[PDB]
Formats: sequence, C-alpha cells, structure tokens
Amino acid sequence: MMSGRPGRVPLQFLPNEARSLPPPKLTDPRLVYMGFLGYCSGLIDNAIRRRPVVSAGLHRQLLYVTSFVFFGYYLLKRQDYMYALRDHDMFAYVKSHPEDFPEKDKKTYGEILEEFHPVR
Amino acid sequence: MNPIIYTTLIMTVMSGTMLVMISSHWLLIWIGFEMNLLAMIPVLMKNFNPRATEAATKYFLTQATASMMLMMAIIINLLYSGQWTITKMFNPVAMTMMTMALAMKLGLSPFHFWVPEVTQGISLQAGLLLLTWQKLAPLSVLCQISQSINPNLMLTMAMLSILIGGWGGLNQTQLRKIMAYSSIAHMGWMTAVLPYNTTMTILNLLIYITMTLAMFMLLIHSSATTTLSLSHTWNKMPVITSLMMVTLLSMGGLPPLSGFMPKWMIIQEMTKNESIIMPTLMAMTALLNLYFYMRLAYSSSLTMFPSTNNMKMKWQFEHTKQMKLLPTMIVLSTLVLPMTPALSSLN
Amino acid sequence: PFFDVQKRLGLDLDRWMTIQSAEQPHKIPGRCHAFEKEWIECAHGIGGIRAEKECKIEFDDFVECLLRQKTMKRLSAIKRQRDKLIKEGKYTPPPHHLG
Amino acid sequence: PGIVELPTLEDLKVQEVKVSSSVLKAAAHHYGAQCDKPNKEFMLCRWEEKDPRRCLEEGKLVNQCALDFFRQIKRHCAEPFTEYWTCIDYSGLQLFRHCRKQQAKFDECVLDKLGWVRPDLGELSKVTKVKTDRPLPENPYHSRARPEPNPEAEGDLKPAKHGSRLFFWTM
Amino acid sequence: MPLVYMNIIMAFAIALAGLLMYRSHLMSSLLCLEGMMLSLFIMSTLIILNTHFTLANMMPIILLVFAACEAALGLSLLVMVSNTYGTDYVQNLNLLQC
Amino acid sequence: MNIMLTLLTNVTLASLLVLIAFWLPQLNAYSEKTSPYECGFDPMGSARLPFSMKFFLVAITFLLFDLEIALLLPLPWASQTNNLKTMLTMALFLLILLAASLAYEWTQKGLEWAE
Amino acid sequence: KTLLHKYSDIPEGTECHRKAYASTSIGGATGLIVSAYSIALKPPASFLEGVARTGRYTFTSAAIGAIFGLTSCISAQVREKPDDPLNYFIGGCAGGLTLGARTRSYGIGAAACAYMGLTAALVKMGQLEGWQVFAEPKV
Amino acid sequence: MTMYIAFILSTIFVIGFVGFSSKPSPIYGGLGLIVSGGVGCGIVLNFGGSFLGLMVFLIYLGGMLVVFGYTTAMATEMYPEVWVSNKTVFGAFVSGLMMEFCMVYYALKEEEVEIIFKFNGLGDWVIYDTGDSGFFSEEAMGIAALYSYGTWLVIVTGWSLLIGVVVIMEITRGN
Ligand SMILES: CCCCCCCCCCCCCCCCCC(=O)OC[C@H](COP(=O)(O)OCCN)OC(=O)CCCCCCCCCCCCCCCCC
Ligand SMILES: CCCCCCCCCCCCCCCCCC(=O)OC[C@H](COP(=O)(O)OCCN)OC(=O)CCCCCCCCCCCCCCCCC
Repeated sequence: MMSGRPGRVPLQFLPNEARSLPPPKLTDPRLVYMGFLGYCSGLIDNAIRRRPVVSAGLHRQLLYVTSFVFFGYYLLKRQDYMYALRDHDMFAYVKSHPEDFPEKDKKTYGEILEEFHPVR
Repeated sequence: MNPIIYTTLIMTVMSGTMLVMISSHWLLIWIGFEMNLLAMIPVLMKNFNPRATEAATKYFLTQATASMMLMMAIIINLLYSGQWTITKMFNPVAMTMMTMALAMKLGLSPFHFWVPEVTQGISLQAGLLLLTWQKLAPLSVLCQISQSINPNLMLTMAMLSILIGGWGGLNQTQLRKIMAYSSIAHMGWMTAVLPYNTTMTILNLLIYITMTLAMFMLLIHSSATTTLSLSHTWNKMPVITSLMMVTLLSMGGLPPLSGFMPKWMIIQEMTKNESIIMPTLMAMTALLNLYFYMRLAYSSSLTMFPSTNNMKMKWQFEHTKQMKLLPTMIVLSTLVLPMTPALSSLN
Repeated sequence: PFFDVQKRLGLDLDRWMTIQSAEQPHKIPGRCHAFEKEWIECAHGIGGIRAEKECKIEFDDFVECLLRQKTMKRLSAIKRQRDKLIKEGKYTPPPHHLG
Repeated sequence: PGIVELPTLEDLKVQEVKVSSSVLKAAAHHYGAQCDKPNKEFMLCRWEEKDPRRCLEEGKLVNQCALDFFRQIKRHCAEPFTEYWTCIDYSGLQLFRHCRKQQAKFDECVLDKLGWVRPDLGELSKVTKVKTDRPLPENPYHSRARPEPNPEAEGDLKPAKHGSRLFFWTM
Repeated sequence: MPLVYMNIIMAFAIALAGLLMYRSHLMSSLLCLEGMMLSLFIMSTLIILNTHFTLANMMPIILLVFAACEAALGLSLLVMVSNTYGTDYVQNLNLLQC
Repeated sequence: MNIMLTLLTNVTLASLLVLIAFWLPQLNAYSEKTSPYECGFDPMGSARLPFSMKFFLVAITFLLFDLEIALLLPLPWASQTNNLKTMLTMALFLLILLAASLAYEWTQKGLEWAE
Repeated sequence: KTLLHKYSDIPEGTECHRKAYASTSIGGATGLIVSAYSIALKPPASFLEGVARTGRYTFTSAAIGAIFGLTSCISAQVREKPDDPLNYFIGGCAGGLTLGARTRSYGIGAAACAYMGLTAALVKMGQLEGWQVFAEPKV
Repeated sequence: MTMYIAFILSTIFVIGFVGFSSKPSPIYGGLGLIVSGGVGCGIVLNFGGSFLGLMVFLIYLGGMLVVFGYTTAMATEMYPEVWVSNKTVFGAFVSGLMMEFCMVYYALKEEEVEIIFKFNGLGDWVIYDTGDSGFFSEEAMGIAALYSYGTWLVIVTGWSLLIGVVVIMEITRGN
C-alpha cells in the first residue's frame, strides 16, 4: 500500500522528517513490554543450558534487556512514523477531495423515524 | 563437506535470495532463482544417504522445471510488452503462466507434492534452511507483482495449500513430514491475503519464520526425528519439551500466543475486502493443523511416554551445541501479540 | 524491487537494459524507440493504476509498433482480397508490381 | 484512425545520379567537404524534422548538388577519374590502400583544375554547425498533452490521532 | 502474431509435456528439460533480434550459460542415482514414499 | 541460397558415395561373419554397464569450462568498445575465475580423476 | 465460466430440461476432473479398468448434478417460489441420496444428504443476497 | 519454397522437438534434439543472428549434448528403447505429428488461429524491419556490451559458474 509514496527513499529505517514527531517517552508502556521480552529470553536462556535460571549469568540476561529495549525503541519511532504518515496524507486527501466526502445533514433524534420492535 | 565450502555454499544461497529481492530486471530475478537452486542441492547432499539422493533429485526436478517455466512468463511478457522491469505485467496468459511457476517453488497447489518428501530425505538442519529461507525468494516476486494477479487463480492456490496441507497432516508420524505439511498450510495463509494487502503477507512471513526456526532448532536440540523419538525427550530434558509445547500451541494460533497474530490480521483484511466466506473456511481448516499439533504436544510433554534404560547415559553427559539465537527465537515466537501495531513498520 | 538498494546507493546494476530507449551501444536505436519513449514519459510520476488508463493511447500504439498485429492483418486482408480478385481476372497488376 | 499522408509522385521525379558505387567512393572525400552545405541542411532536417516527408525539397537539392559536382570533373580531367574508379572497383572491399597512385593523379588535377583540396583524416567526421532558415519543429514526435501528476504531499507531519487506532490498542 | 512464433511456443509446450509426462528414464526427462530451454533460447533471440533490443542481445547467452549449469547439476544427480541404484529408472526412484 | 546448397551437395555426395559402397560390393554376410569381433575369442555379453565417475567427471568439468569460454567469444568486438578499462577489468575477471575454477579443481584432486 | 453461466442464465424453476442439462454438464465436467486426477496419482494398473474408474466417477457426479437439476427446478416450479432456499436444500439432499445409491451405503448417503443440502442452500443464499467468495481487491 | 522458408525451418523444429519429447532412446532422443538444435540455428541465422546462431551449434550441439551421450553410454538400459521397442513412443510420435499439422492448415486457410494467443499465419518474412545497420553488426555490438555495460551480469554469471564447479565435485565426491 506505503510502498511507493513520493519521497520514500529505499532502505531507510527512519526517514529524517519523522523526527518532527514526539519521540517515544523512555518509559513508554509499549517500550517496557519490549524490555520484558528481553528478560523473558534471559530466564529461558539459562534453562536450555541448564543453569540456575534467575541467578545464572547476570551479564547474559542484562544484555538481553538492553538489546531488546533499543531495538524496541527505534521500532516504536518507526511505528509511530507510519501511523502519523498514514493519518497525514489521509487528511491532505479529504480536503483535496471535498466532493467525495459530503457533510451529512444535522438531524436530531426527534425527527428520525426509528421503528420500534417490542420484546413482548 | 569442508566448513569453508559449506559457508560459501550458504553464502551464495543467501545472496541468490538477496539478489531476487533487489533486482528491478526480470532476467536478474531468474538469475537469483537458478543460482540459489545451483547451491541448494549440495546442502541437501551433505549427509549423502540414498534417501537424501532421492530427496535432492525430487527437489531439483520440480524447482528447475518451475524456474524454466518462469522464463516463458518473462519471455511472453517481453513479447507482448518489451519490458524487462519487474512490475504489473501486461498479459493474462503470462500472468497466469508465472503464478503456477512461482507456486511450484513455494509448493501450494498439488505442486506441493515435492515439499514433504524432500524434507523427509534430507537432514534436520537442511530442512530448516529449505522451509524457511528458500521461501523468501518466490514470495519476493509475488509481493512486487501482486497488483497484476488474477484474484480467483491465486486465492484457489492458497485454498488448496491450507486445505490439503492441513488435511494430510493428521496422518504423519515423522516430525519432518509434519513440519512440511504445516509449512504448506501456513503457505496458504500468507498467499491468500497476498492480492489484497501485501503488508501482512510479510507480517505472516517473519512470524511464520519465527516458529519454524523455533521448532526445527528445538527439534535439532532434541536430536529426534520421529514422534516416538521425540516422546523419549521428556526423560532427558523435560524443559525443552515444555517450550516446544508452547510453540506447538503458538504455531497452532491459540491466543494470546504469537501465532494468532497473523491469522487474526489476515481475517481482518479480507473482511475489509468484502470477502467474508473465504476467511471463515480457512479458520475452520486451521483447527486441522491444531489436531496433530495437539497430538505431538500430547506425546511430547503433556503426557509422559515410556523411556528406555539406555537413556541413563544421556543424563550423565551434556549438550555441546550452542543453539545460536534459540533463546530470543521462542520468546519472539510465542508472546508478541501485545506488540501487534508494530506491523505498520513493515508498510 | 523489493529492496531498492540500487536507488539508495545509486549504482546502476540492471536498469541500463530494462528498456530499449535508454543508452544503447554506438547510439543505435531499437525498433520502437520513438513510441516507447513517448509511453515512458507519459507514465512517469503517475502511478501504475492511473497510467494504465490515462496513457492507454501511447501503450497500444507502442504494442502495435513491436507486435505489428493490426498492420499485418491489414496487409493480410489486402493480400487476401487481391488473390480473391485477380484470380477472377478483374484487375491486372501494373508493371511496377512485376518489375 | 486518419490518413497516412504521402507525397504525390510528381515531386519524386527528381534527377538521380547514375554512377556505380566505386565512382562515389573514389570521389567521396572530394565530394563531402565540397558539397557540405546542402548535405548538412538535408541531414539536419532528417534528424530535426524527424519525418521523411518534410525534407523532400532538400532531398532533391543534395541530389542536384551532387550533379553539378559530377559535371565539372567531366569538363576537367575525367580521364584520371576513369582508371582511379576502375582500380577501386577492382577491389572487393573498395580499399584505397591498393590504388594510391591513381588517387595521387586524381588529387593532382583537383588541386589545380578546380583547386579543391583533399580533406584530412577526421575532418569529414567533424561535427559541423549548419546555418538554416527553417524553424525548429515544436513537437517532432507529435506528442499529446501530458497527464497531470497527482498532487504532492505537503504540510508538517502531525502525530497520529489517538495512536495506532488498531482495535483495543490505545497508543 | 507471426506463424513462426507458434512453432517455438508449441515446441516448448510439447517439450514441457514430455518433461512432465514421464516414462522410465529420467535421462530422457533431462533431454526435454534442455530442449525446453533451447526453445526458450531460440524464441528469445527472435524477439530481441526483431525488435533491435541491442543491449538485450545479452540474455540469449545469459539464459544459455545458466540453463547449461542445470545440466551439470541434473546429470551429476543422474550418476548419483545411477550409483546407489545403478540405473536411471524413475519408478525405482521412490525410496522416500513415507 | 548457396549456404545450404553447399550443405546439400556434400550430404548427397556422402550418401551416394556410401550408397555405391553398400549395394555395389554385393553384400554376402553370414552369421559368423556378422558376429562381433573380440580379439578373436568369445564375447561374454557386455557394453551395457556404467563406467565409474572419471569419464563423467571430466565431461562435466569440460561442459562447465566450455560455458565460461562461451562467455568470452565476443572479446574481439569487445576490444572495440569505448570504455576499455571496464572491458579490460571484466574480461580479466572471467579469465582469472576460469583460472580459479581450474585452480580449485586441481587442488582438490579433480583432474587427477578416479581410477 | 460459460459452462457455469448456462445454469445462471436459465431462470429458476423454468425450462427444467435446460437446467437439468446445464446441471449435469457441471457434474460431468467436475467428475471428469477428479477422475483424471485419480488416474494420475493412483495408477490404474490396466488401461481398461482405468476407463472403468473414470466411468464410475463421471457417472456418479453426473447423477448428483442431474438429480439436483430437476429437484431444484421442479420444486420451484411446483411451489412457485424461486427465491426459496429450500428448493436447493431438497435438491441438495436428493443429490446426496444419489451418492449413497452409487456407493450403496445409507450412512454415506445420509451424510451427503445433510452436507450437500446445507451447501446447496448456502450457495442459493449467496446468489440471492450477493455473497462473493473470490472477492476482487476492494481496499 | 523461399517464400516461406522460415515456415519450413520452424516446422522441422517442431517435429524435431516432438521426437525427443516422445521419450525415445536417450541417444535417439539426443539425435532428435540435435536435429532440432541444428534447424533452430537456421531460424536465428535467417534473422541475422549469426553469432547467436553459431553459438548454439558450439555450446549446445557440440557442447551440452556431447556429455549427454556419456550418460547414455553410462546408463545403457539393458535393451535399446528405440522407436520400434515400444508402442507408446510410436503413439507419442504419431500424435505429435497431428495437431501441428492441423493448426498450420488452420493457419494456412484463414490465418485466424486463436490457440491461447491470437496468431497470424502470414508469411514469415513480413515482420522483418527495413533499415541499414551501417558497419556495426547489431548482433556483435550487443554481445560485446558484455564488458561495457553487462558488468553486473558478468560478476553474477562468473560467480555462479565458480560455484558451479564447487558443487559438481562435491555432489559427485560421494562423501
Ligand atoms: C500462556 C499460557 C502458558 C504457556 C506456557 C506454559 C508452559 C508450561 C506448560 C506445561 C508443560 C508440560 C508440563 C510440565 C513440564 C515441565 C518441564 C520440566 O523440565 O520440568 C522440570 C523442571 C525442573 O526444574 P529445573 O530445570 O531443575 O530448574 C529449576 C529452577 N532452577 O522444571 C523446569 O525446568 C522449569 C523451570 C522454571 C524456572 C522459573 C524461574 C522463574 C523466575 C522468576 C523471576 C521473577 C522476578 C520478579 C522480579 C520482580 C521485581 C521486578
Ligand atoms: C448450481 C450449479 C451447479 C448445479 C449442479 C450441482 C453441482 C455439480 C454436481 C455435484 C458436484 C459435487 C458432488 C461430488 C461429485 C464428485 C463425486 C466423485 O468424485 O465421486 C467419486 C469419489 C467418491 O467415491 P470413493 O470415495 O472413490 O469410493 C469408491 C472407491 N471405488 O470421489 C472421491 O473419492 C473424491 C472425493 C470427491 C471429489 C472431490 C470433491 C468434488 C466436488 C467439489 C465441489 C464441486 C462444486 C461444483 C459446483 C460449483 C462450481 C461450478
């Protein structure tokens, strides 16, 4: 679908104009869940290797949380970019096409004839 | 095979698939497919057993035929348009021509007959490469040319893929044949949504990638190829059987596990495209995959099959493998549903 | 392509040959250089959906340029009626027909 | 869908040079530089006007300008022409290398008889500016109107309204 | 479209059928496969030569040198089958089955 | 016109030349006369068996080698290009890879084929 | 889908012979396709019994196609209700019963009665309402 | 005759293809295929493709199919399966001689053959283009661009060929 929009430079994970958006806050609930995923990998990582799960290689799972958080963070900015982009050119289109978006008439519920079905 | 030779052979196979995804010229698309084929056979030949020779021969004949049949689709499009650019092509017969040509490479329609047998003959590691990496290249062409496809022709091919792929899965003992039948079933899910919106065709791809890496490398870690052989693994390492049943449930698509994310989004898309009977039937056939999924889960960890006294040596020793990327694989393959709106990144 | 690396780093790998109106050795033309150049510039910065119908005239003309279907059918009908008439001895070809 | 307009055969009855190939090749060097002005005018028309029917008037001019080049040499040493083009004709590939003596004899007259000069190597291949009076064609390809490009994106990017807006996800 | 183009196109289609309609010698199958590409090589030359796609004169060799590569694989698999089984029959090449 | 005419003439010349070499000598073959000659002794029933791999291995190497040389026929016209440096680099590449294929094939036994 | 178009062109419960001819043609072609497949994947050891196998499959599929042709059309003709989905349901069950007769088993015939009759209603449900199975890309 | 000479060469091309596609003896199938290989070159030659036409003679007639004879000499099924050996091959050969004879007659009468594509049965010579090529043979200049513009293809074609030799010895090594 944004597959061929004008200006999309290929192989650009985060285009420069995306910087005009509010960056994800460092404790965004989506981000901490991404950090959860890093930790959850750590516990099982000692499980396959048959290590004392929780208290086993504090260095190992510590790196997992760091890696998942950053890769999560850049993903969230990119994710926020498209949704902002998807809504942006959306709005630019509807103003450019007034005839295809009529303003529906303002009638209150008093004049609307909605038939009533009893439950009996 | 010498590891340096093995590394190069994989390197070309990866580059050949990479070549397909990065070529704007139809000839180069074919170049990637053939040279990926040219190096796929020796990897299947690494074990060099008569079963493998039968498997590799079967794989080469179908892939070479599909690739050769692919040339006419390029030539006919050339003949009627004089365009080597990979875009919306300009001939219904040529469009039809390549669609089965690529489908045979993926193995969705009756074309799928090579997919199970080749996996059975060749080693577990080779099967992992064949069923995961070798599916990116044919999909790459379909994504680019999705706008030209006949909707009826592609939806059918997707239907029999999940239909037959799930149906025969109930009658498989060998885990390798189970995985391939699962692969054919999963092939239909991505291919069905392909004409409508390619974004979640990709989303299904990486997700379906995750379990198959998760399952196969778990199976390699188990060093088991049959259902009974898998059953004995509870005694040695009960924990691994526990994760496998999570992935087995996840790959089946039960919420909130990751495998539900593709199917849910797939149903949502064609529902937006007014196609509402089509999603319903695939969902009904989705339980067919879940059945032998449960049967494996019943045999693996949910129950406790009898073991053999010779298992006692396995307790004393330990695994020497490093199962690289296995920790993050299953976690990314079982609980990522809350991170669903990240699919817009693919767009 | 799926990953347009060519566009990103700007090294021409295949597009030099994807169409026939591009640079050609010794600057010699294709059969339909004039037509496909017209179609290409018609369908640039437009999009596949819009260019399918808007630049239809440039397309079938270009398709007819290299297929030459209706032109060949035109000649076939010309020839078919000729032998359907001269065999009846209704009109005789002039000397320049036979040299 | 129209008329393929073709000129009548009347204007095509132009005087044509009647000489064998070797005759042209033997005097080609002494022909190109000395009849360049009409030759360039005609071939400029061929590449600019891009249509054969437009350059009919110039087409007969070069043919005519060939004849008055092929007439004074008859009123001058046509005899060295004879064996020179005869010797060139003997060559299968019309190679100048074998027949150079007759080339010298041919060149000797035109240095004095008409006072021409042998063009040097590369001189004939030089791109030359031709001075014409015809206007340049407006649309030589007869291009039609061009489809209007779809309007470009504009305006500053704003945050997505109410987040992803995908099912229950608030952000 | 010119009558000749049918002859190559139909040549491919009947070559395609021979590749799929098997018998008992996958050696004979490989012949239909390389004949299959020969029509592809032949036909590609006609359009490219006809339309004066000068830079496209490339691919008839490129298609040749890659279709020829499959012969290396295919014939190599031939002798591999003809070593674990001795012969080049296809009905016996069903050890996979299950 | 002349090309296949030249081809046509040779084939008829060959066919008649064997035709008058076949019907003229008044063929008088018998069973023992037509029996296969095997160094003057009895044939044991053969010429229907596979021959290991060496003859096949060299054939494939020749085929692969023949394909690369096929890529480098157009060199005489390639030298007439405008950009020699690219052509010089590229043609050198084909030859050194042709060398490398020979180099590997040599090092890993290869041309010393099986016995 | 010209062969399929024949059935749609004939109005429901009108010109029953045409509907039967159109319906049995659909069944005959469908039986031919599956029979040709069955010959392919499963080798008919002797050629003559191969024609026997495809004969059985085509004869069956034609019978279901034919019987559904009448029962659907005559019911609409008799009851003067073309829009009624029940017209196909009885025909669907009628076709399923014919399958049981060909296989000579009440259980399979009963199972085919319910399933085919339900689907026969559903396809008529779609034709009336406008359901599309292979919807064109809309969004 | 020379009116429709390329009609002829295309016709032996079809019957040559029907030959080996009918699955005859692999040498006999090779014989039928090389016959098609021989006649196909003339089709390209008639279009000016001398260099392309001569190559298929070199690397396909004298190339691939020569090593094909080795496997036929290596296979050597216990009896020749020449055309007389089987009756299906005769039926396959006989059949493949009908429909192409049917549609040429179909195309020779009204020329409106609509098999898959619409096709004109007009003389082969028509679709040719009129125009001088000067001194540069268009076929030669196209191929010689291998080392001018076909840089990228040269690397990939060369690299695959190098990988072509590494696989062949590895699969044939038999562990
Ligand atoms: C979505 C629905 C659910 C989906 C997943 C369901 C999975 C299970 C489903 C059933 C599976 C089959 C039946 C059970 C199989 C059991 C497999 C097994 O191996 O069991 C025995 C094994 C013995 O334990 P052992 O490996 O020795 O490890 C002990 C801990 N060191 O046991 C093990 O190996 C298990 C080891 C578990 C270790 C848990 C460690 C927890 C650590 C928690 C840290 C919390 C930190 C909180 C911090 C708060 C402040 C921030
Ligand atoms: C409104 C327009 C249409 C009006 C007419 C009604 C529709 C057409 C007629 C009915 C078609 C569906 C009914 C089934 C027809 C095929 C029956 C068949 O193949 O029977 C043979 C066989 C079953 O017997 P078997 O299991 O082999 O046991 C004996 C073994 N010796 O078969 C098998 O073994 C394989 C399993 C059965 C075959 C696969 C499924 C075939 C049907 C698919 C749907 C067709 C829908 C057609 C109509 C819509 C499309 C046009």
